[PDB]
Amino acid sequence: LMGGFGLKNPPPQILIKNTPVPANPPAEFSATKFASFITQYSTGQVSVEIEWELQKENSKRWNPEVQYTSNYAKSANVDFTVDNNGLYTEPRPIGTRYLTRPL
Amino acid sequence: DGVGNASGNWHCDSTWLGDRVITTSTRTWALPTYNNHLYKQISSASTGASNDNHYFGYSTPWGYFDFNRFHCHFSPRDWQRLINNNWGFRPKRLNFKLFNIQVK
Repeated sequence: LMGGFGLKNPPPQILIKNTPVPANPPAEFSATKFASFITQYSTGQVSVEIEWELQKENSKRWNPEVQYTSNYAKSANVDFTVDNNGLYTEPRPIGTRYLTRPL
Repeated sequence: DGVGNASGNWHCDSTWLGDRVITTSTRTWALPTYNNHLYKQISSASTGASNDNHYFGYSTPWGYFDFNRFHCHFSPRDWQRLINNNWGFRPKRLNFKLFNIQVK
């Protein structure tokens, strides 16, 4: 109901954690397991590559259709670019229903 | 091959292939008789023109086909589907046809 593709077997969840590396244990044994760990974190890169199957229009409409254009005007800030201090902003939501076809 | 047999069909489609577009365009024409079949010579003496607009020429009883405008081949939709996602175009070859002639 939010829109999208309903999938019985969706893309599976990729779960990730840091392996716990404990600090120094005491000299004698104690079975109350571990509260002392080495405070750490990880970083890295992650790349996702989805292939999408397109469906071409077969339209026999005569007149021009409605497009998603950018307003060519004297603007202070370009749409869908970064700001004066590098904040990336998205000025409006873009749907996907622009082309037409008969019912 | 006439009389009761058409010598061509109405082709007016526009197939957009990959790195090319083939535009076809059929029109119905009408050709009168010009000059009453004469080669009348035309000039600027009878007009009374300026020095810049003087001319000397010849008018013929012949017509001519011209398809030298872009809307003779592109619809407004096919023009929009041309100008918005192409960095260029040029014509490769044309193919002319003249058919279903009716002299009245």
